[PDB]
Amino acid sequence: MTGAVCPGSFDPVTLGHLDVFERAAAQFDEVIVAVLINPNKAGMFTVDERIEMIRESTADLPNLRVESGQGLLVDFVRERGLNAIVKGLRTGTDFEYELQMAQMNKHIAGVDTFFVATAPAYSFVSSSLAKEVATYGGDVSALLPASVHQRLLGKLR
Amino acid sequence: MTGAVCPGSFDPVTLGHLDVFERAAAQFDEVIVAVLIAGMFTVDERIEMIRESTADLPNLRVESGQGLLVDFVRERGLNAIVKGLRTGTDFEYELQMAQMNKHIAGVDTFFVATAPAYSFVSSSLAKEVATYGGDVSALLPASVHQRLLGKLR
Amino acid sequence: MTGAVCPGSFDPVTLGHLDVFERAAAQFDEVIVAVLINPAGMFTVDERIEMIRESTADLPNLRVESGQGLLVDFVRERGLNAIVKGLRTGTDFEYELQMAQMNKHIAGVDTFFVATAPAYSFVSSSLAKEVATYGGDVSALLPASVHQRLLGKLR
Amino acid sequence: MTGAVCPGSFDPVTLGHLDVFERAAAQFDEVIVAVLINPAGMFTVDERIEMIRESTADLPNLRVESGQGLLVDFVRERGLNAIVKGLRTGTDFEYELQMAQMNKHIAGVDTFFVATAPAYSFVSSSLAKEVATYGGDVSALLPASVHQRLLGKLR
Amino acid sequence: MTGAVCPGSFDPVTLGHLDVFERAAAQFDEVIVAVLINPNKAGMFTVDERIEMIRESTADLPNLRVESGQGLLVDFVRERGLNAIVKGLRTGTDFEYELQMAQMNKHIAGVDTFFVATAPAYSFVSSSLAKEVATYGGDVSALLPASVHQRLLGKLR
Amino acid sequence: MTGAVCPGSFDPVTLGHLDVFERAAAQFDEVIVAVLIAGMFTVDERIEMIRESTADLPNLRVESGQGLLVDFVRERGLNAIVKGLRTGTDFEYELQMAQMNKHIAGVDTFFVATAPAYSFVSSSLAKEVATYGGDVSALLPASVHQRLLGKLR
Ligand SMILES: Cc1cn(CCC(=O)O)c2ccccc12
Ligand SMILES: Cc1cn(CCC(=O)O)c2ccccc12
Ligand SMILES: Cc1cn(CCC(=O)O)c2ccccc12
Ligand SMILES: Cc1cn(CCC(=O)O)c2ccccc12
Ligand SMILES: Cc1cn(CCC(=O)O)c2ccccc12
Ligand SMILES: Cc1cn(CCC(=O)O)c2ccccc12
Repeated sequence: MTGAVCPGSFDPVTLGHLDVFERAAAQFDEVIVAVLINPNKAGMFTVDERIEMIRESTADLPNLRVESGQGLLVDFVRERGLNAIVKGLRTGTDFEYELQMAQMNKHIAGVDTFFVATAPAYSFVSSSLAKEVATYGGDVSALLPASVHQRLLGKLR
Repeated sequence: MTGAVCPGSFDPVTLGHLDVFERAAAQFDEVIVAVLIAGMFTVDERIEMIRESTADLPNLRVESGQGLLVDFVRERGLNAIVKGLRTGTDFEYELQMAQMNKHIAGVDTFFVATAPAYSFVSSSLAKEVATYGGDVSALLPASVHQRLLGKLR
Repeated sequence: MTGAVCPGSFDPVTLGHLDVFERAAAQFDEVIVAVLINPAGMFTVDERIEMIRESTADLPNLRVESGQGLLVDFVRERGLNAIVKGLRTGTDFEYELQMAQMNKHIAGVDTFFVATAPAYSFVSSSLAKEVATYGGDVSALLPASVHQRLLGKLR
Repeated sequence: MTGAVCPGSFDPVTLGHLDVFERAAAQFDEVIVAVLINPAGMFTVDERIEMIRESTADLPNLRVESGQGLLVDFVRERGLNAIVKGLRTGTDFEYELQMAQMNKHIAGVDTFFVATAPAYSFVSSSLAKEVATYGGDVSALLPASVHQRLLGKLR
Repeated sequence: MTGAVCPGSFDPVTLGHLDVFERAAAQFDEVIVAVLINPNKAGMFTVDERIEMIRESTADLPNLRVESGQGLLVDFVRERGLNAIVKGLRTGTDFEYELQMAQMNKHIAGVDTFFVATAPAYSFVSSSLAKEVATYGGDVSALLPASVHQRLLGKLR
Repeated sequence: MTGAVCPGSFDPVTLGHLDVFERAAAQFDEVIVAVLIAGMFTVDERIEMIRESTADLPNLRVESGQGLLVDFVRERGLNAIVKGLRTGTDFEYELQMAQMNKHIAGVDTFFVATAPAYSFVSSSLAKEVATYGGDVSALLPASVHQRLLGKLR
C-alpha cells in the first residue's frame, strides 16, 4: 500500500514531467498527480484541460490517477492517506527553494519529499519556457506529449 | 565602539531572524535592526514585534529605514552589516549587493547561517503556511505568532 | 512489491543516515542498506553492519548487507531498481546528480534523493570522526551504541 | 567568417557588458549586440543603442541592432549560430544553462559564456540604476557617457 | 585568423569532449586540442594513445589539430599566437574552480576563457567516471567514441 | 571586549587573506590569526609572513594552532570565527563546519567575501602559477612574493 503524490501546476504537462510520473509509477504502488491551482491566477490552460492532457499521456500507467487541488500540498497528501511527495529536478529548478519547502512540509505534517532528476533529454524543458518559446514560434514539439503540442499552438493562435 | 546593522523587511520577524540578532548582539557592542520599507504588517507593527522579541538584548535597538542601506549604516557611525543565511537565501544576489555596498561606501557585510532548527522558515513561507492553516508556532516568537493569527482571523 | 537500496560507507552510521533509512523503510516495501567497501576506514565492514542493525532494530522491512563493485549490479541482482540517497550540508550534489544519470543510463536504475532533518544536516561520518578524535562531543549526532564504540576505537 | 550575437536589455550598458563585448570582438570576425525589447525600462531602445555605440567606438567588427521575438531567429537570420553571454555575480546561471540547451535544441545555436572581469563583476543594469536613484556613486562601473545620461534621467 | 585551445587530460577523450571540439571547430577558424600532461603522474593512457584516440574521432574536422603540453596552459595558448580557451561544462564540473582559473588566466596572460555546456546526452560522462564504471563492468560504450571503448577495455584487462 | 579568530593554513598568506584580516581588525576589538598545522612554508615562516604583512594592525596577533579550531577560539576567551570567501571556496563545506562548530562549542562563524581584485587568488593556485613562471606579484604582499621566489629558485 505504498504511494506518492507528484505535484505541480502542469500548465502544460511536459515530457520532463511524464518521465518523473513514469518513474514514480514504477516505484510506488499508487501515484496521484496533483494539479495544484491558484484560484487567484489563471494559467494558460483550465484545470480540466490540464487534467485531460495528463490523462491522455499516462494511459499506459494503471496505478496513476490525476486530481486537482489547492491550498497546502501536505493536506492533499495526508487526506489521501499518504505521506510522500515525489518531485522532479530539471535544469533551472530552484533546488534551494524546493529544499526549504521540503523541510517545511516535513515539519508541519511529517510528509517526506523524494527528488528525482528528469532524463537528460527532458532536462531543459519547463512549462514556462516551452510556452515562451512556442509563443515566438520555436519548435518545442519534441519536448511535449502529443496530448499537449497542438492544444498549445491553439491557445497561442 | 564596535557595531553592525541587521537589515530586512521582517514581515514578520521569525526565530531565524532572532537567532541572528542574538549572535550579532553577542559579538558587536551595538546592533541596529533596520526595518526596510505592501506587506502584511505595518512598519510600526514590525518594529514592535522585534522590540518585544529582543527585550533581553540591551545593546540592540530597532529603527525603520529608507533609501540606500549603506547610508542608513554610515549615518549611524557604523560600517558593518550582519546578514543571516537560511535555506532558500539567494546567496549570489547577497554577494553581489555585498560587493556593491563595499564599493560605494566601504561597508563590510558579514554573513552568518541561522540555526538548523530555524533554517527553513522565512517570513513569506511562514505567512503562506499559516494562511492555509499550517502550524508555524515553533518557528516564530510567541508574540508574533498570536499577532499573525490575528491578522488572518 | 516495491523496494530500494540505501548505499554508503557508513563509517560509522550517523543519525543523518538513520533518518533517511527510516523514511525509506516507511515508503518502500523492502529496503536494503548496502555497506560499500573500498581498497580503508575506522570500522570493519562487519562492525559497520552491526552498528546499522543495532540502530535499525525497529525497521523490520530493512536489512543490511555488504557490497562490492558496481552499485547498480548490487541493486539489480536483488530484483530492485531504485536507489535512495540522503542529502546533507556538504553533500556534493552535482556529483550525486552525475552518478544518478550514469546509473540510470547503464542499468535503468532510478535514484531518489531525500534531505535529512535539519538537526542531523551537518553531521557526516568523516566530520564526526574528526571532531571526536580531538575530543569534541558528537553524542547528539550519532546512535548511542555508535558513540560508545567510537570512543573505544579512539581510546 | 566567424561571428556571434551578444544579447541583452542593456538598460543601461555597463562596463561589465563592455568587457564581454570587447572579448567577443577580439575572438570573432563579426559581433552583433542585440538590444532586446519587452512589453518597459529606463532608456528607450534607441537611447540604449546610442550608448552602446558610444562605448564600442573602438570595435569596428561589432555592430548594434534592436531585436524582438525569438533570440535564435535573430541569430540565424543574420547567418550566425553562436551566442556569447557574460557571467557576473548574481547571474542566474542555472537559467542561462537551461536557455542555452533549449536554444541549441530548437535551432542548433551554440552559447559561449565568459565571466566579466572581477572589477565589473558586481555591477548590473538594475543594481546600478537602484544605487544611482538613491544617490550612490556608480561612475566607476559605467561608461562615462552612460553615467552622464543616467544622472539626466534621474534629475 | 580566429582560434581557440580546448584543454584537458583526455584520459580518455569522451563524447562529451568531442561535442565541445565540434562546436569550437564550427565557431573558430582553428582549434587546437591541448592534451595537458602531468609529468609526475601517469594516467591510464600514454600521451600518444590519448592523441591517437582524439585524432581518430576528429578526422572530419579539418581545422582541428591535437598537441600535447605541460606547465601553464596560458603559455601553450600564447606561444601559438592565440588568446582564447574553450572549455566544456558537464554535470559534476567544478564550475567555481573553472571560474577561479579563468580569472587567474586572464590576469596573468590576458587569455579569455569561453565555456560551453555539452549536449544533454553527453552531460553525465566524465573520463574518471567512465573509467570507474568500466572497471566494474558497466556499459559505457554509448558515451565514448569507437576509437576509445575497446582500447579502454583492453587496458582494464 | 569583542574578538574573532581568522583560521587557515596560509601557505603563504595572500592579499585575499590580508583583506579579510583588515576587515576583521576594523570590526572587532581583538583579532587572532590562527595558523593551523606538508606545505611549502614552515609554520614559523607562515607566521612571520603574516606578522610582516599585518604590522599596521595593532589589535591583530598571529599564533599557530593544533586540534579543534573551536578549542583554539574558546581557550582565548572568544567564540567567533571570521572566514573569508573567494572564488573556489567550498562554501557548502564551510557551512557544514560552521553548523558543527556552533553545535559543539557555541562558536559563531561570520563569512565575508574578499575584494573582487583578490577573489581568484588562493595559496595553492598562487604557488602553482608561480612554480611555472607566472607573475603573481599583484596578488601577494611584497614580502611574501620575494620569499616565494626564494623557495622556488
Ligand atoms: C521535472 C518536474 C518539474 N516539476 C514541477 C512541476 C510544476 O510546477 O509544474 C515536477 C513535478 C512533479 C514531477 C516532475 C517535475
Ligand atoms: C535569516 C535572515 C534572513 N534575512 C534576510 C531577510 C530579508 O532580507 O528580508 C536576514 C536579515 C538579517 C538577519 C537575519 C536574516
Ligand atoms: C545523509 C546520507 C549520506 N549518505 C551517503 C553517505 C556515505 O557514503 O556514507 C547517505 C546514504 C544513504 C542514505 C542517507 C545518506
Ligand atoms: C555581463 C553580462 C550580462 N549580460 C546579460 C545582461 C542583460 O540582459 O542586460 C550580458 C549579455 C551579453 C554580454 C555580457 C553580459
Ligand atoms: C566536457 C568537457 C570537460 N573538459 C575537461 C577536459 C579534461 O580535463 O579532460 C573539457 C575540455 C574541453 C572541452 C570540453 C570539455
Ligand atoms: C580568503 C580566505 C580564505 N580562507 C580560507 C583559507 C584556508 O582555509 O586555508 C580564509 C581564512 C581566513 C580569512 C580569509 C580567508
